[PDB]
Amino acid sequence: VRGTPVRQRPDLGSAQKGLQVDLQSKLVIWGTDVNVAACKENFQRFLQRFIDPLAKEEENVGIDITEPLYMQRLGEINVIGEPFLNVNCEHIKSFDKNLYRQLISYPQEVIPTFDMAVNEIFFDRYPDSILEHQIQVRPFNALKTKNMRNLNPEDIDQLITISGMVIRTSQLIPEMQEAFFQCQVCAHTTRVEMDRGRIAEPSVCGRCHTTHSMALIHNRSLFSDKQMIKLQESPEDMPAGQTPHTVILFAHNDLVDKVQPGDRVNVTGIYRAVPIRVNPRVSNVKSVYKTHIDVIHYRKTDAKRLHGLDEEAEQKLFSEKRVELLKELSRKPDIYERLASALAPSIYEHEDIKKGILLQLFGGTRKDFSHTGRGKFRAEINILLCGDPGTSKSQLLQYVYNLVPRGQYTSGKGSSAVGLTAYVMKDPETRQLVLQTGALVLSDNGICCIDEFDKMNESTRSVLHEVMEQQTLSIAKAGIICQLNARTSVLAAANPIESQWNPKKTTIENIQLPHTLLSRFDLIFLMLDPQDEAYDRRLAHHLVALYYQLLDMAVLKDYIAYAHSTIMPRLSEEASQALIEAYVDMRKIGSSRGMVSAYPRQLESLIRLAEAHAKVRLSNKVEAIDVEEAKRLHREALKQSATDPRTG
Amino acid sequence: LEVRDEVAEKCQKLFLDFLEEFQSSDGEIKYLQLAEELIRPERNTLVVSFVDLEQFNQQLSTTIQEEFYRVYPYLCRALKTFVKDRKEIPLAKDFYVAFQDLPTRHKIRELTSSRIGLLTRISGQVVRTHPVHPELVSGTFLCLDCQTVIRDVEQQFKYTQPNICRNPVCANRRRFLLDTNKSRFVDFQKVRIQETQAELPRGSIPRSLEVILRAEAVESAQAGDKCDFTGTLIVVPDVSKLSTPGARAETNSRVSGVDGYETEGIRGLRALGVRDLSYRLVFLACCVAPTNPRFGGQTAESIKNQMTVKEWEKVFEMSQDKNLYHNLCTSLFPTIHGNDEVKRGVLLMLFGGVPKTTGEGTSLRGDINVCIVGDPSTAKSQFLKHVEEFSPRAVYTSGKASSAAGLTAAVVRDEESHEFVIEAGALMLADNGVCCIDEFDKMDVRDQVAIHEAMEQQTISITKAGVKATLNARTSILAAANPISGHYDRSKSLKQNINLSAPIMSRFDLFFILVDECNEVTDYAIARRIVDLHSRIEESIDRVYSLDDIRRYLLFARQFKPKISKESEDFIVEQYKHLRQRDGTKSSWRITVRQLESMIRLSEAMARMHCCDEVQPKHVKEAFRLLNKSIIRVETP
Amino acid sequence: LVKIPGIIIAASAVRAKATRISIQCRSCRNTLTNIAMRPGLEGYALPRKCNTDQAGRPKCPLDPYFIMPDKCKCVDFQTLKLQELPDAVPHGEMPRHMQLYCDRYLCDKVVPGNRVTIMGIYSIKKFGLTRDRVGVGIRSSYI
Amino acid sequence: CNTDQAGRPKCPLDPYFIMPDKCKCVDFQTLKLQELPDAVPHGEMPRHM
Amino acid sequence: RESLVVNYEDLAAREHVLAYFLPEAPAELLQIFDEAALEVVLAMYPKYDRITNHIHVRISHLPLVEELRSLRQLHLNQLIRTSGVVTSCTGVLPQLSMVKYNCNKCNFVLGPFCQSQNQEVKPGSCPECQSAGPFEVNMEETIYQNYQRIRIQESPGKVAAGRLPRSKDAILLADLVDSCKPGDEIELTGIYHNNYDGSLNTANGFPVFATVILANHVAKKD
Ligand SMILES: Nc1ncnc2c1ncn2[C@@H]1O[C@H](COP(=O)(O)OP(=O)(O)O)[C@@H](O)[C@H]1O
Ligand SMILES: [Mg+2]
Ligand SMILES: [Zn+2]
Ligand SMILES: [Zn+2]
Ligand SMILES: [Zn+2]
Ligand SMILES: [Zn+2]
Repeated sequence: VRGTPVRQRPDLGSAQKGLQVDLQSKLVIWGTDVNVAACKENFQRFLQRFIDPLAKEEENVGIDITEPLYMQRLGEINVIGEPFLNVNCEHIKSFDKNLYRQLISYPQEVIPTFDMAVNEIFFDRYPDSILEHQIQVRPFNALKTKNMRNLNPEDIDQLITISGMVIRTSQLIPEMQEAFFQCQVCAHTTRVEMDRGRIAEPSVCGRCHTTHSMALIHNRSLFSDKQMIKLQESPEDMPAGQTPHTVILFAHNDLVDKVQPGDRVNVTGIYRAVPIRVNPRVSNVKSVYKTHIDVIHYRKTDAKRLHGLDEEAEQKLFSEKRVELLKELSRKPDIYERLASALAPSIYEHEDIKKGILLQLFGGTRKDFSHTGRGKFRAEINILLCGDPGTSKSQLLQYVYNLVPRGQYTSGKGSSAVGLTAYVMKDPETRQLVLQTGALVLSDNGICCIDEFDKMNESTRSVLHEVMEQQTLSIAKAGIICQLNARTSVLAAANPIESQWNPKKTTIENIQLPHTLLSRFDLIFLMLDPQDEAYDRRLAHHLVALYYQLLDMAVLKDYIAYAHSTIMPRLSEEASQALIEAYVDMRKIGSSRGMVSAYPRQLESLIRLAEAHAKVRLSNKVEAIDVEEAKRLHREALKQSATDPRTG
Repeated sequence: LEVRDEVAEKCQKLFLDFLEEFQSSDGEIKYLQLAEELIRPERNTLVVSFVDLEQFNQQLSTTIQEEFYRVYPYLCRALKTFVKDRKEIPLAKDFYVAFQDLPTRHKIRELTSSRIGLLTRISGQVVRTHPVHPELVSGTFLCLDCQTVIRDVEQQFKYTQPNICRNPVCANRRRFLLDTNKSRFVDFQKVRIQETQAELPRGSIPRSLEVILRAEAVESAQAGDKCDFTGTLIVVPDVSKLSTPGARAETNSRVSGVDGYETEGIRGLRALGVRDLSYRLVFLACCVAPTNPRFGGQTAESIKNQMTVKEWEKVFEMSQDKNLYHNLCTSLFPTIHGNDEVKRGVLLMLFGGVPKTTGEGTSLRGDINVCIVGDPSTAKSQFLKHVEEFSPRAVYTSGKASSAAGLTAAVVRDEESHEFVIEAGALMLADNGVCCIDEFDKMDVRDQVAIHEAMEQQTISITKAGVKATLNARTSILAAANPISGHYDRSKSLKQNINLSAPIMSRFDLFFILVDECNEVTDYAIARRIVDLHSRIEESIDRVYSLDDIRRYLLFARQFKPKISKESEDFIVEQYKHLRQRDGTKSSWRITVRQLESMIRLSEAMARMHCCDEVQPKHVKEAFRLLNKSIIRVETP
Repeated sequence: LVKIPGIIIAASAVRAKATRISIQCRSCRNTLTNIAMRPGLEGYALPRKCNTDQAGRPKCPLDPYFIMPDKCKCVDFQTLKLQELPDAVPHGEMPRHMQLYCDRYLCDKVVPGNRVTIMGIYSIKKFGLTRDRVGVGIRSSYI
Repeated sequence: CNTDQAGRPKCPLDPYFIMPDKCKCVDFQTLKLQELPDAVPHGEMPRHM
Repeated sequence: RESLVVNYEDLAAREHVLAYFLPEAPAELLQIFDEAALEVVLAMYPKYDRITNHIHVRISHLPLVEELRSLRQLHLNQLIRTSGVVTSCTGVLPQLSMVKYNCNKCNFVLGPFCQSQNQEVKPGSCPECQSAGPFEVNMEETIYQNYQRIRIQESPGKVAAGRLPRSKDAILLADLVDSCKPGDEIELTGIYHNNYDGSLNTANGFPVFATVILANHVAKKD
């Protein structure tokens, strides 16, 4: 301690008596076996003497491996000024299992001892540092709870980690922390801090000794911030018949607004059971308690997904060695082919489709057109797949859904317009009418995979026009009218008329989609079936070897994140001329009868694909090779070559 | 001894010194000159520049910013003394201090609890504005147990009775009677604002909060406007229906109930005075200004005065500039190739005609409506977005994303009184402006009927949830329509091509057809324009007039109401005869007297664009040419 | 007494309105049979004190009386909603309304839709002189 | 009445009667004490407690 | 007709001091004018007392005409002139004017209590049995007065470019009921009034006051 204020931690809940009991007739806390002194000493020992043996430089960026990890963390804290120390419960478990167990089972008691230990170490060292408040230790990566509904009541008020998807986040709730009372006779002022969730009012003035003259001034008090996170749990242990689970989380004073709807997170927090009043106006409480999680730590990192927007935005994400490795990979000649083959390793020989998916993941170049007065430009890449229910179109959509962060899924008629855009529901914890988002908005800066796009009624299909054209969503209903942002990438999958591609019909009628809807797509892949014995034999061997069973996903994630962070391709003169020529030629070829015609929307599609290829190469400059690849992909997809003026 | 708030009193003294000593460049007492106007009734606020305050005394400005809530009453008292020692304002009159030009601006997402009680400025979009009710600021109560008068008890954004009767031997804490004739009130309005489009994070609804406008700021924010509110984030207690117990306030006196009166249950809670502490963040805006003012400073003369010298000189130059028509077209749509007729029509829509009411009361429509129907990917949505972005009071909506209530209006009941607030719809927010309906054909008849009534009688009648009203909606319509089957057919009529109801179509002043002719020259030109736009983003746009200048010119010209001279009448009738003779091949739609009315409105719009006081044969000729070009022939094999 | 023309647009079910009640004290069980209820829309405030305390020195409580249901002389009563005649409503106007209280043999005498003439007492509800409704001294009128 | 009412009509205003059987009573005596005759001033009536 | 219309213009021309006093203290000056006009009309026609025993003095041609959007707490308890279009108009309800009560403990008839527009008259004890018993209105002996509640909003023609019309409630008493109809364009001279019962003293509510206009004069323009 250096005189810096010790900030109250609402995430730990209202304090307790902290009663101490001697176990002999050593000095544990009542109901626990923590022994604050021993716990603090052991945590200081862990913090000053922990080395991760099998750590990796890739895993730990900006950290000297040999030097104590959390001491380096304290150095970073001193450099920056944010008094939050993120500690790994797995590291705690490895160092001392008993300390890990005590932390897990008694968080509200153990954690403040960790705060004391960390502050002692951090002010014994760096004795001149300035911080707005003492350091707060945030544990995380507890032993994952597979299914949150396997939690028994004997697991209440203890630390757990869950994985979920953020469905909704409420407005900020001002939580009082220090009531400011003032006498209405002599104006003497006093302050009362939250004792155990209750503020014992003065009841008598300490200046004029008048009884019940002290009025609580609301706006001269000290307040905290609270937020309610409605998170749909994403359990990995799903027993027969169990349905999706929605859980309530509460974030306090710094984790507020740190997660937006659509974000997949690992939340570490205290499992809290609370009473429910039978009525809002009575103090009777039902004998059955409803549970919710008090959040301690958000974790946006997952090993089987790409990097989120926040992770990409953060600068110190890659080491210099990793950056150089990524640059080398981009410097390789066939990086495009390598990444495409990396995509979906279990699906055989869809090279063009996987290239389209890769360009979709990389996106285009985000551009600002505010000055032009032109309206936002969609930098996302929309892809349609077409083929009977015998091809891997649905498998590709599922793979993209399981891969990308902010991935939403829809299928057939299981969706509606309001359920894809927004609606109004009475929040069943505040009894207030709150607005809720649809799948498209939940996948705002991600991908919406829409299977069975053909069997999708016009009422819900017509919403996608606005999303795929302007990236906005102007909901104008009774209560409030507002223009939400859905900058989503559409990955649609549609079946041919009569659920098979009959070679007696032309492509447009076989597809059976409006010209406007098809033009809104910048890629269309007709997953036709070639009656090739070679293809059939290769696929059969592939599947049998799959039954009796590379470019690593980690470096794939790193490449995509680096490209999004830094590479911002721009148009060169040769690329501009190539694009103009390509658009003219595309119009000429597509001016036939049954072919999918071409429009300025197709020109913009070529522009986006060229920018995506430039990103794939880390070029930062769109040029002739990029334009040529865009043209070749846009042709091979939709198979302009195999077609003819006599379409069919 | 009535403990003194020394910090606040020091702030009051310093602020009074600032008022009575600060001077402008001229060297006179600017705030003395301003307070000279405070003597008049219905005028009780003084506007003070935070820039001026910071210049005069940085420490005072920082103190005010960091302790605004606690010191604000003292600043008001300082201003009251400043006004009194000069003039003879009524003794009971109150004065308020509005602050403006605060250097820093925060985001509604950043309005955390740490911002409570300290000065801040935010930008928001007004959703709806409640009426102007008197509010209780300090009431004098009567005790019903001993008839003791407890005087000047403040109200903390809630009806607060005296915590205890003054009489020492009387512990009355319940039975008080407010004395209205002795209490003081202030003007009060609650306005719901929401987060602007730019500030939205990913996948989030625009956060909404209500701001409280006190005296002299009480009818300055209107629904749909972008406004900067400067004031103080506050917390107002609320009885929230939280099922779970939370924070509670109770007395520290260690009383306990005797047998038969055990202080338990509801009796125990009422004895201990347990009351839940639930709060909601509210904004107490001391001033409101437009986020992007049109003028640096509602008839033509008033607009002229509101304009600055430089702004008026620019407007006069543009008015005197021949070729202003083409200049404005290019500036409005620099990034759209071709479609000169469409650009001209949209410009004439933005300008509008002169609405009139006959002696019998018939309201002759004065604003023109334009519908663009064309092949896919022909810049219809782009025209709509251009107009929405440029024009003020320019609402945008899709064909099927809106309901009738969200497209015309809705009714809610004032949560603070018996009256009814009207949640304006898109056609109301676009009042005296433009409404851009994209995918116009794809709209249900249940909404097309509302749009038709709007375009018909320039009004929206609402009879819902206990209130009847007749809102005015003088909004032009810009529609985008897809032909049946998607592609326009040149061998059919416009009615056969589009599926808009005949009453809807009949009153569209202009109908522009954008047929996607697969022509090499146009393909190359459009490709060049698009690739140039995507290569040279910030450059490549050279609009001879900036959008702000065009907006100011529109606001000035709209105040002009062109006449129609006898020569103009003769030319008009001759042109109508010529158009009828054209009607007599087959046009995509016939020519009726509605075409004559549209032509008259277009001529008025041209005269207004040139700011002429008389409609001229040149304007009439331009309108007739535009209409004739719009009406295309039906080519058949 | 007023005679008015109208049309019945509704007719509530026929329910039982007490004309006499017998109230029994909880302590001494003594009764106050045959208390004459007023006719129409009006309530009765029960006695607060058992007047028959002379039968014994120890006293009965405050507000001791419970109404005995089986000792009540009830009658049929009905509520109807009269609406002004459509040919009587002026051109641009709303149809005025009135509430009708019907008694023993006026119950079910008319049904919704009948154009009727009602002769009755113009009376206001008398039920104890106790957001909207900003008026004061206004009570629900009825015939 | 303390009893946790079960929704019935509440007990009367003054419902409580002493149960003389269920009481613990003790002896209690009242005495008169007088100022000692010597302690009384010469011309003064004795005080009593 | 029980009503007498007096031009404020002539009132100021002849006696200007009362003209100045009128807007500041409308209730008291109107009451005094009521009594004076009653005495004058009685002197002119002594036999008229048997007709309503009460005369209402309406004021016309108020110089300053406010607007519904421009009514602020500064105007409270003052005679303001406004114009508007009636949007709603409830039926002519009967209101208590000189209320008599029945003590439902001895059946004595508690005498006539004048009913004010701002407070529900409630008696204390019964003068005979000195009981605070329930009491109940004696409709047979009570004398009533017509009460109509209208809502007048800003004329859409007068509403500004960007703005929604604002509405104020008004009360018509015993001579003005059904003097206006929904849709009528009316000038209303009346007391912007606040102190009857309108105060959001409930939880989740700013201490704002509802307001009404005690219509003293109505003039349709058509
Ligand atoms: N004539 C043109 N000039 C400039 N841009 C055009 C033109 N035609 C098409 N475009 C471009 O092609 C896209 C299609 O325009 P859009 O408004 O979607 O047409 P539609 O209304 O038919 O959907 C837009 O991004 C636009 O910038
Ligand atoms: Mg479009
Ligand atoms: Zn005091
Ligand atoms: Zn008292
Ligand atoms: Zn009894
Ligand atoms: Zn009596």
